Amino acid sequence: CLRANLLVLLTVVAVVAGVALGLGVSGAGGALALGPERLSAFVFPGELLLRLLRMIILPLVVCSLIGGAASLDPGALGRLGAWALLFFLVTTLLASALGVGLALALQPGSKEVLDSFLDLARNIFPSNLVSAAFRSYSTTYEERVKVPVGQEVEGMNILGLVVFAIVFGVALRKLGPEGELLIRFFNSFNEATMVLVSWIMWYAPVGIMFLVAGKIVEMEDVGLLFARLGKYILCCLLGHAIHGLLVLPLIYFLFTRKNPYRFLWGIVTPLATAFGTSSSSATLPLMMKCVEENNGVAKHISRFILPIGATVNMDGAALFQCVAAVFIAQLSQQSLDFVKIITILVTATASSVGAAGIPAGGVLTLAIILEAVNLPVDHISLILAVDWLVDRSCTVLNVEGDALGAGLLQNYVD
Ligand SMILES: NC(=O)CC[C@H](N)C(=O)O
Ligand code: NA
Ligand code: NA
Ligand code: NA
Repeated sequence: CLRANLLVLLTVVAVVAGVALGLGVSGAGGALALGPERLSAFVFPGELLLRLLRMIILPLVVCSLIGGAASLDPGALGRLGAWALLFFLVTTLLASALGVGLALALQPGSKEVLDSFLDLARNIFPSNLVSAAFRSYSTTYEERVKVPVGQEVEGMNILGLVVFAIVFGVALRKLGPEGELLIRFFNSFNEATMVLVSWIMWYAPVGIMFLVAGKIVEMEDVGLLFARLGKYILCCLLGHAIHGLLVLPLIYFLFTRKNPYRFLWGIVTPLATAFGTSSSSATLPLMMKCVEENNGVAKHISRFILPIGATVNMDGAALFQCVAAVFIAQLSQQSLDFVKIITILVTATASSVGAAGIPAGGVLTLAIILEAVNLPVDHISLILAVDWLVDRSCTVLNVEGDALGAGLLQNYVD
């Protein structure tokens, strides 16, 4: 059909065929018939796609952000970043409010908060760049009265690398003629990483198919999960659909006076990749590639906004956290007042920034949100029963706001 629409069709067909294949395998026995020896082989292609996507996050993010920050005047870059941060904050607040409202209407029913925010601040300013390339600071507790002791756990410190890349790009821009060589070096490295991303996009349909097939094979008795948490799943999915098809497109159309669904058509493939992988960081390379090629977004604007948006802007995470918090409060028959709603919204918005963009990443912040609202923590056990689905529906939105943000900021630049 094309070289950019054929990929979209192949990815959609891959998602549909993965769902069909997973249902067929589950009907034929699923995990019991296959066993771990065959389940590992069955789900391996999706793991391979995830590994390929994760391998290119660090060079792509670092080089793209250094080039983007070094390609703009410090005042212009500061204004663009302030506007992007305001847009991200407003969209996250809207997502949280929508989630709380839908949870209140449809009625579906550890680490300290300060330590979590201190860990976020520590991750913003990493103590080592090489270590931050594969580790993140995390605080555990010891019984010396609990005392917080921090150490580096596995997991790429994307936020610290983003901050360092931005400040290094600003420094390169301030250098002048002396930094032009490094700007060229990082631009060339990012171009090569884009070539690798374009190659990986062709394997992406197979990986997505096997990812969704294995995901719906592993968690068997899906009908029982629906019979248990239908209202909660409906609240989460309806909130994500409203935010990604009604609220964010309305904002895009109001600010740019352009069709937002044509914008979403060009990023359908990274959206399906996000759904398959349930991680914004891994689908970020495909997001940048599709935004730059399929959409008329500027190279520097995309390379600057999309990594920051992937790290920080998470509408789906905030929406899921708010819906889960209200659902757990309803399960405990805990009445929620106006102040309770406000603190729920604020905590969800703050935690969405600190999310690491990895599968099952909202559950970690859910506990801190419930602690802030003094809601019980045991009921999170129910969420993990269906989180594997809900998180996926989050990731789509978590990237969908970023791209629509960039395309919005493009109109601001033009
Ligand atoms: N529930 C969530 O949104 C957690 C983060 C999600 N896995 C992402 O990468 O966007
Ligand atoms: Na947002
Ligand atoms: Na994001
Ligand atoms: Na985040």
